[PDB]
Amino acid sequence: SKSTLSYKYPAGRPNPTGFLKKGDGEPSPPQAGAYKRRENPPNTAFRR
Amino acid sequence: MREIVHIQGGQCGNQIGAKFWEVVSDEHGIDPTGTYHGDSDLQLERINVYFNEATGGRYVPRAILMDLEPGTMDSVRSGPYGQIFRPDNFVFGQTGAGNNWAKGHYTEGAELIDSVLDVVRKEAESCDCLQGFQVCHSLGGGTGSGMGTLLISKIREEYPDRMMLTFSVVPSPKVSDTVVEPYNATLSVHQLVENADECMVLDNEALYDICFRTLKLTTPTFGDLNHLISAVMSGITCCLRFPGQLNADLRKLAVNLIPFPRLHFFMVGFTPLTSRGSQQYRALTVPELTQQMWDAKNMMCAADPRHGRYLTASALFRGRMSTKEVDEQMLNVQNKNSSYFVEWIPNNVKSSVCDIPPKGLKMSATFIGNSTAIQEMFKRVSEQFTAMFRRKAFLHWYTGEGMDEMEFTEAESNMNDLVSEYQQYQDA
Amino acid sequence: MREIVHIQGGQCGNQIGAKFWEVVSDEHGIDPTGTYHGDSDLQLERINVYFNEATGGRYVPRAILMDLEPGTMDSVRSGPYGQIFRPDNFVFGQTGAGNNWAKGHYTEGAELIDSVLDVVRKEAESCDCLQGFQVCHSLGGGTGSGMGTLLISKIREEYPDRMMLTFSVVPSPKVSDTVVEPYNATLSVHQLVENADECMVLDNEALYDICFRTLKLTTPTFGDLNHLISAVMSGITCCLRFPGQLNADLRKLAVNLIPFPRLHFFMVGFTPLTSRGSQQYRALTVPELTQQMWDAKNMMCAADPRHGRYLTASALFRGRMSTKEVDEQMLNVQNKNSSYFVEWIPNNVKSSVCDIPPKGLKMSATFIGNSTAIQEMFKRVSEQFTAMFRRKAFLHWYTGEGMDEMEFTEAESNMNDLVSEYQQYQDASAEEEGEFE
Amino acid sequence: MREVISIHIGQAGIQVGNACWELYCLEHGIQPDGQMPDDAFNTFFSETGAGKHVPRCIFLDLEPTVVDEVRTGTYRQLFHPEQLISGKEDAANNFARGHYTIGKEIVDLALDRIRKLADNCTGLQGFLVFNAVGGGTGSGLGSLLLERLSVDYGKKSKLGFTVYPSPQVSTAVVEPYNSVLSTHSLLEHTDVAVMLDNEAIYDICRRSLDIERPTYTNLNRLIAQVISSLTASLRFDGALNVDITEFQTNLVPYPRIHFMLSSYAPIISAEKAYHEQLSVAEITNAAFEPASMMVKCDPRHGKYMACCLMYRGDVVPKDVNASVATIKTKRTIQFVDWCPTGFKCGINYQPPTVVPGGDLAKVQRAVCMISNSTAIGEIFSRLDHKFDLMYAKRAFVHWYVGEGMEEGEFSEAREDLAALEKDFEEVGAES
Amino acid sequence: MREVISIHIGQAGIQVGNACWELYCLEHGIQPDGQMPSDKTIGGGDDAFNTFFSETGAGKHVPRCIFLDLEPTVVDEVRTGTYRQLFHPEQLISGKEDAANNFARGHYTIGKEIVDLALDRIRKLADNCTGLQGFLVFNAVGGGTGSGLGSLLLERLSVDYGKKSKLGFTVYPSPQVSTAVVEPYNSVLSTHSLLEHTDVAVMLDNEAIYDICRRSLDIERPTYTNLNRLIAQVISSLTASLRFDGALNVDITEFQTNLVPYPRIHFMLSSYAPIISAEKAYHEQLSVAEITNAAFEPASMMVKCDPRHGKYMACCLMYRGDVVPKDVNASVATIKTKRTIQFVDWCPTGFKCGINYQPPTVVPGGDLAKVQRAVCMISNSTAIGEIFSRLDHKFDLMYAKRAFVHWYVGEGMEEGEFSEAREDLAALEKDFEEVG
Ligand SMILES: CC(=O)O[C@H]1C(=O)[C@@]2(C)[C@H]([C@H](OC(=O)c3ccccc3)[C@]3(O)C[C@H](OC(=O)[C@H](O)[C@@H](NC(=O)c4ccccc4)c4ccccc4)C(C)=C1C3(C)C)[C@]1(OC(C)=O)CO[C@@H]1C[C@@H]2O
Ligand SMILES: Nc1nc2c(ncn2[C@@H]2O[C@H](COP(=O)(O)OP(=O)(O)OP(=O)(O)O)[C@@H](O)[C@H]2O)c(=O)[nH]1
Ligand SMILES: Nc1nc2c(ncn2[C@@H]2O[C@H](COP(=O)(O)OP(=O)(O)OP(=O)(O)O)[C@@H](O)[C@H]2O)c(=O)[nH]1
Ligand SMILES: Nc1nc2c(ncn2[C@@H]2O[C@H](COP(=O)(O)OP(=O)(O)O)[C@@H](O)[C@H]2O)c(=O)[nH]1
Ligand SMILES: Nc1nc2c(ncn2[C@@H]2O[C@H](COP(=O)(O)OP(=O)(O)O)[C@@H](O)[C@H]2O)c(=O)[nH]1
Ligand SMILES: [Mg+2]
Ligand SMILES: [Mg+2]
Repeated sequence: SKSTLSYKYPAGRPNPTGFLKKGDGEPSPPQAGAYKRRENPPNTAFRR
Repeated sequence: MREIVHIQGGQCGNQIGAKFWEVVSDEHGIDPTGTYHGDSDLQLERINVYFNEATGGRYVPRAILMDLEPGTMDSVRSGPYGQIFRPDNFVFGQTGAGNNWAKGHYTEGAELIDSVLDVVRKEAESCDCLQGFQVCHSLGGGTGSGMGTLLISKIREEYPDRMMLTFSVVPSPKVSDTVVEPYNATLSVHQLVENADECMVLDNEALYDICFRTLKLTTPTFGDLNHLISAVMSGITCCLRFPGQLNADLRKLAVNLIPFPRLHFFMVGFTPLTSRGSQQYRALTVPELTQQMWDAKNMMCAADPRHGRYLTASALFRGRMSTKEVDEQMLNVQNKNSSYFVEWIPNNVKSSVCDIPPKGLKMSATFIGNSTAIQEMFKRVSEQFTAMFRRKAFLHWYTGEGMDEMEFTEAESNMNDLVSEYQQYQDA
Repeated sequence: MREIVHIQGGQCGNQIGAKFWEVVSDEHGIDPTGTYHGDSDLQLERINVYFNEATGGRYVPRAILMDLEPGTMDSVRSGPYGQIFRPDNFVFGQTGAGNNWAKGHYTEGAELIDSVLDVVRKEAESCDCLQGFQVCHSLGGGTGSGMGTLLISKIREEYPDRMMLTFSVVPSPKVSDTVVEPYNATLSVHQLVENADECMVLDNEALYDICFRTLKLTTPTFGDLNHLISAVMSGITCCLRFPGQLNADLRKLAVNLIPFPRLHFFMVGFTPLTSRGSQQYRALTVPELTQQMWDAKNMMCAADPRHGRYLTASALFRGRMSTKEVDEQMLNVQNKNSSYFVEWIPNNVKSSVCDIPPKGLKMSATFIGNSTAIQEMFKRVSEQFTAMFRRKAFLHWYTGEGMDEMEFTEAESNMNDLVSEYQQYQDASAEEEGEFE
Repeated sequence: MREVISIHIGQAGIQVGNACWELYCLEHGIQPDGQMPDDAFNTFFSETGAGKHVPRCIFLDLEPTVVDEVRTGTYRQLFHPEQLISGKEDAANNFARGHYTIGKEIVDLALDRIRKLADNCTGLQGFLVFNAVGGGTGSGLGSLLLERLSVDYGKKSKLGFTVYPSPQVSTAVVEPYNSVLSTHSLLEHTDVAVMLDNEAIYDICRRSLDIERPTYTNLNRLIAQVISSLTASLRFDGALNVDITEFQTNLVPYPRIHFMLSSYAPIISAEKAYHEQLSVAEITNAAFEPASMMVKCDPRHGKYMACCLMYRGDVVPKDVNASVATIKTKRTIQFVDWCPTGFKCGINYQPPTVVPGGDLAKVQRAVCMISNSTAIGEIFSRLDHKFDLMYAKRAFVHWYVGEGMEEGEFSEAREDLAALEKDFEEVGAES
Repeated sequence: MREVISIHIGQAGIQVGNACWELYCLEHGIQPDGQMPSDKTIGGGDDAFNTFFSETGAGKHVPRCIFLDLEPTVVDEVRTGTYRQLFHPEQLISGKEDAANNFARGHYTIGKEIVDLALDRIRKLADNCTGLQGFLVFNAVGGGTGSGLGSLLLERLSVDYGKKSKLGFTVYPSPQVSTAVVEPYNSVLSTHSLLEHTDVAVMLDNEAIYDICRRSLDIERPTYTNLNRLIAQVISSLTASLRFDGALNVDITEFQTNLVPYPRIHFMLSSYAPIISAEKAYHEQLSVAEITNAAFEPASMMVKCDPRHGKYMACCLMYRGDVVPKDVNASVATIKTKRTIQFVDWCPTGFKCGINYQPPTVVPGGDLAKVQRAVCMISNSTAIGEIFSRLDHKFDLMYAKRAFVHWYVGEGMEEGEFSEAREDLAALEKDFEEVG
């Protein structure tokens, strides 16, 4: 947001099912797999 | 301080806003080049309620023009005062609206909000002290009505404490400019009952009455009616823009006006209005301003206040005048014809005054009335809705955008409850 | 004092180099004839940082142009500002590079280095206090990659103390201008990590959008993109050339930017950027400059800051401004978006400012960010490299110049080592306990 | 941004397209050689590298004998020759030939040309389809084109101006078959249809223009005037702009009822103009007069369901409102009960243009009224009765069955038309 | 400085030699006298003619080409046509007898006694060069002179230069249309010989150009003089970066490394766009987007191969005229998004773009129209292995009976060299399979 200097989530697109009725009185970054165990397939050369 | 951000939605809004910014700009002596060329230092003090400084001493308005099918913007962008706007405050979609409340609210409007909201915020923060919003509507078409309300609900939640006005032009009783008008009206009203603080209602038909019954005009054009609407809109923010011995902020005008949170529909009227021949006979004094404004003809809406009762009222006089006459006049009225005023409110008028009249006059006024005759707009619209919604006419165009059906009845029941609130408080 | 010698590699760097020398020359008010015709004495105060005074009161740039296929040097020689270069600073080879890193680095490279070094030294002694070098690259072709890195290594061992910049243009994520692109990209990175001290990465794609959305341009030409790159290239050395109430040398921009000797890949962006239409209305204040710069679009590199976390950043303002405003502004961003900034660094922005704005503006700012999202670039490149080296496509060329196979696997391993460094420090908290739980 | 695509199928399609384009070039100052001596021509044209304004239309037909007249005429530098589409052999007034046998070889090139023509468009408003129901090419090929267009675009808006087979004056004998077939085919695909009849326009030319021998070109001049009035608000300023979607939404009440009448006023001779005054009230009364209807339908045998009006020239909104209120107060105008509303009005500041060597008169006010009445039940009944009288004996059916059809297509179409007339009866009936 | 040597062998080789050299002389303003007009100089640059010419001691420009043939009857035409003042008579070469559609005569019997003459002509024609980019061999696979002598030439070129780059714009025998009967033989006999010697070989067909002439140009009476004009347009667009300025220059060397992945897969297709007449030309805009769509169409190919049955290993796009790099960058990205256009997994890249500021020239009295944008696409697709399979069939169809063989073995050949060349094809065909 150019106005608040903050990364904010986008607003919600309307939906016809969620229409208003009579009564109305009223961001972390995706972490990288630094310590995540990589996939170890059995496709080594020793096994072969 | 006290800044105001202004919206113009739809074809009607994009054209009322043309005359509005032409009126206000001349009131502060700024050219279509945006440069200030007035005389007094009074214009410069509160210029920032509508404009922003720019390099070289230009003053661009704090407006936002939004519309589907930007064809009508190409007009104002080419007019005399079309060179003042910032080009980034021109939001538009390549497709058309279609006088269809659905796609103006669900499909196409939604694809523009992501851009519109970046526009409203970037110039809501430039305001050191935001006062409120104001919009100009048209309850007939799709862009003004559909995108208008959808814009409001986004604004109502982002800035709940600030104030939101709507100078919505409502449909006409006897000649309808569109056929789908009653559908588009209620579905918008169902938004204004909950997402609006004040809502002045206007009718193009009653505007015609004032236009040749009082002004006695010959060839009235929409350019002349907008010279009327822009006169009352400019008549509100005088206390914000000009000093006065009894000022009246925009917020204090509401608290003195609506007793209950739902009755935020008003009716307005301007004074004085004379022909080119009458200015020779009639005199300009407070007793004249106070009878032409209290009459049942200057009411710019097509609702006769004599078929109801006034809850409260208001008046924004302009020009150095005697602040007693204004006090005893608005008193004398409530006493004479006591049948039209409620009893559990002893003194039901508010009176402000500004030392600075319009640019060309010496005295002027402006009127805001909260009557129970406003229900007449809602009876007439309620039947025109039910006469064709019970038959399911013109409706396959609305379900085409995945709209439901209860969204019609809920929008209607909400009205037929609002029409009863206006009657409890009318003990006749 | 504080002299800077300039190199221009490949066709690209030789082409943006023609634009850079068109900006600084006009910044110091000298004409395409090379004679000074500016106004202030400030233009002459620090002209020696780029130029050598000549007879008759003319100023010749301290640049070097190296490129096989001399046809392109016949272009810059023909441009408007072509007559200012010393023609003896035109080292070219009659053959062609062929977009082949090997011959640009092994065969045809080795035939010019004996000549180029004799030029670089010739104007290294002309300087009394050499500040550093700077090169322009294009990691795609053979000349920009092969001859470039081959040159750097020659400079690093003969001038170890001094500093080397690098304005290398990197491949594009979605489009490829060449077909052997991921081969030339990796084989160079194995040379920039050791022998470079700073390296700004720039991409043609993100330039097309900046020219499309922000500048609202319709048909950006290379004469326009290279106009952008030339801008920020000048935006760095403003402290060396002009006064400032908070100066920033090249060395003091590096020490405050690279905490570890391997993370010297930066990401740049320029401000302000508006069209001719909106320029009529925009008021230029430190707020406007500090919102635009921190945005994710202005990053001329094709790396999204949302996928990472800013290790450090920088901001090189210029123009008579208030030094408090810039100080608290960068403090707000660090506080609102605190999650995108590492916590084992208390404050991670250095704010500089110069008293001299650009020639036609009133205020301007230049941004450098050392983000952990840059690893996305090295993922994509390392992916394409292992999609074709697994099949050994286009490889019978590189072996044609006496290369072998290990020198490819090393090049890729030396990237996966690098991309781990970014992943570790992007997810390492101040405490040594939260990571392993 | 405000761009439309025009399609002229069959003979009468291009016969009226010629008039429409001689109108548009003259109205926008476009010489016949493409170029003129923005945002005003962009609705109908496209600018090349230098000056040339090529129109965004397509002329489709199966007889070379008319596309070659066009190619040799003065209007030959206008069109990209790939737009003028012709075939070796014609449909020979045969729906089966037009639909199953011949048109299915050139639909491919017509569609790829429409694709290339809509590519350059930025904001596309809708497809105008000038068709002539009654001739094999027109009918069958327009049905096929509309089905393909609906499956391609779908969201776009299709207006179809269909010269309808006439009650008595008819240049054919088999047309009661292909009219029913074309209706049953296109009904599900067109978004709105404007009907108009050669007999009604002959009567208009007789009574108003004082011309007694109109050779198919005066009718085309009148149709060009009508479309210019209808699409003004796309390329000319003025209060109450109205575009295609607004036009169709508040006018088509049910998915079936989308056929509508048309009118125009004033329509006079260069001397009755000079000897009359033509105020807006007179204009609107003449528009709502039945004897001005461009189709052979009498609106006093039904009840209106909506009307659309496009005023041009020196018109003021108060006068429009007063005239509409007077029409409402009048007693000879009926309205089906469930529409208390019923008028979509628009204004344009651009008066209607006149052509050199034409026959209309220079005026400053004009109205093109378009109403959806429940009286076209009578023309549907006429057409169905004629189809009935003929198909009772299996007359001419061997042609349609040999050219690639079978019998069930006649029964489907007749039952659809029976259902359509029952619709037009019921949806008007009041409780 | 940037010079090439253009060799034309056989008849169709020197038939298009009359078309290319009609263009270059016209494109640089050189009138058929070899002089410049010297009064209305239009050449925006100097020493640009140097790519194809050699200014003499005073005024005249001699083209650096070599017309070679065994039939006198066609080179005797050049010596009488208007283009007789251009060529040094020592360049035009002729023989007394003809190969007569026989690879053995073109390769073994007759060719061996005039190569020494031609080679010495090339030697003296490359000495005056300073920087020689590479040769440019024009051939017509299917004749005795084109294949027999053409192959015998390249071997003599490889053993001499080797490090130099050779290109082959060899016309290829068409599947259906065929102006001969023994061309399946001498075609196969050519490839096995040129393959180890040519460095890249562009192929194009007489039949596919007939249709481009039929659909787009809409010509009902095509002739070899109508096809030869197109090949002039390609090579003009190809060598433009050698003799003109513009962003993204492309040299022959840079063109060859990033287009040939394996040492033997170098048989690449071609295409050109727009190809239109004077009437359609001016009711259009010819966006960069629509041009690069027709370039990748299967109809705009110049070989009767369907690229939709295979995948693209690389593509090279020489733009020409007024093109900005953003549109190439935006329109190529449109194509990678399409689904009809496949790319083998081992190349996530695949485009070597090129731009030139010098628009294409038009021959007065030609058939093409003047434009401002043009695209010559050169792609290396794996579907090209199909046209290599038809000849594997027809050769196998007649070699069973051993028809026409007594000619070849009668002129200093052996039956071994027939199954010799057959190995290399069935070996080559599977090479197009290994990459799948
Ligand atoms: C009347 C006026 O003020 O016009 C401006 C202008 O409106 C804008 C739009 C300029 C203008 O720039 C562009 O429109 C543009 C186009 C393509 C690529 C890049 C820029 C301007 O060209 C750029 C030019 O900038 C300069 O003169 C700087 O000193 C700049 N000079 C050059 O880059 C240069 C140009 C030609 C020859 C030699 C040098 C510079 C930048 C960095 C370091 C030193 C100098 C200025 C302010 C203007 C114009 C003329 C419209 C902008 O550019 C700069 C670099 O400031 C684009 O966004 C900024 C904001 C400016 O307000
Ligand atoms: N208003 C008007 N109607 C025309 C005109 N020409 C023909 N018509 C009518 O169109 C109907 C015939 O349509 P055509 O287009 O000629 O027939 P078709 O669709 O081409 O089918 P084929 O003749 O088999 O090719 C007849 O009823 C004509 O009265 C014209 O120029 N103006
Ligand atoms: N595109 C094109 N193809 C041609 C042309 N002339 C001949 N061809 C084709 O080339 C093939 C014949 O090759 P030639 O050059 O005549 O034979 P050669 O190589 O000279 O050997 P000899 O016949 O013994 O003289 C045939 O397939 C022709 O269709 C031409 O002018 N343009
Ligand atoms: N005062 C005034 N009212 C107008 C004007 N134009 C339209 N209106 C009213 O606006 C209504 C139509 O709504 P419209 O703005 O066209 O549709 P929208 O684009 O979806 O907002 C009609 O009832 C008109 O009477 C104008 O120019 N001046
Ligand atoms: N911004 C910009 N990038 C360029 C320009 N010219 C080339 N590039 C890039 O340079 C790359 C080609 O490398 P190149 O230097 O031509 O080959 P080399 O001679 O072997 O180094 C391509 O990826 C081009 O996109 C230019 O003028 N401006
Ligand atoms: Mg016909
Ligand atoms: Mg021959």
